[PDB]
Amino acid sequence: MTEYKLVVVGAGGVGKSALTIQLIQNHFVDECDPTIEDSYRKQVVIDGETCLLDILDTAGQEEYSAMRDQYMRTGEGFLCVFAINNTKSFEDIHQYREQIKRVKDSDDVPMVLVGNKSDLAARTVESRQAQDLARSYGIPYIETSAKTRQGVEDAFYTLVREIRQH
Ligand SMILES: Nc1nc2c(ncn2[C@@H]2O[C@H](COP(=O)(O)OP(=O)(O)OP(=O)(O)O)[C@@H](O)[C@H]2O)c(=O)[nH]1
Ligand SMILES: *CC(=O)N(C)CCN(C)c1ccc([N+](=O)[O-])c2nonc12
Ligand SMILES: [Mg+2]
Ligand SMILES: [Mg+2]
Repeated sequence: MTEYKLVVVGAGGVGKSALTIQLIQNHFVDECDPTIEDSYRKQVVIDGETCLLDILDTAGQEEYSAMRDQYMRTGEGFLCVFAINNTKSFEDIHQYREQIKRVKDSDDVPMVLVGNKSDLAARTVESRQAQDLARSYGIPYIETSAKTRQGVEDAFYTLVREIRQH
């Protein structure tokens, strides 16, 4: 079957697991769990194509490492998540982008930028600037909430469309 190898990357606590679980299982998580690596697999339909998603939900570390590389290098497409009320997580996106490019040894890797927690008010990252970030990178930008599920299919399905198009 047509599989898409996705990887969910970004700083600790931005909602990587909540996004993924909301997509695998259609409910919201909210518990104290210092993720590590855990992969999900579900057969879904995207634009009339039956396919499998194989999703690696990474740990939010503050140290790079070979082990993380060992996990990441399997991926085809990367969902780069920050939280819109966490400015440091937004600044980190540059380091992930760089990290992903080096790990895949390529200049153009399928990638989408996600700004999660859209249900929360008093944002600290304006949409305009994140959109501008993605555009300066030449990639799509999607906003999302693991809580309300708004945008969550759009973010993951836009990444598969980036995988198909590279
Ligand atoms: N309100 C709201 N809370 C969210 C959202 N996404 C995640 N959270 C909460 O934010 C916290 C962190 O979510 P996680 O999914 O554990 O974050 P993570 O990126 O996997 O963190 P690490 O695994 O440690 O790297 C939890 O309390 C979640 O319930 C969201 O869209 N809205
Ligand atoms: C639920 C949980 O995270 N713990 C029991 C770990 C210990 N606590 C309470 C903890 C760890 C790390 C950080 N942090 O640096 O982000 C915490 N911030 O508030 N409590 C933290
Ligand atoms: Mg997690
Ligand atoms: Mg590209």
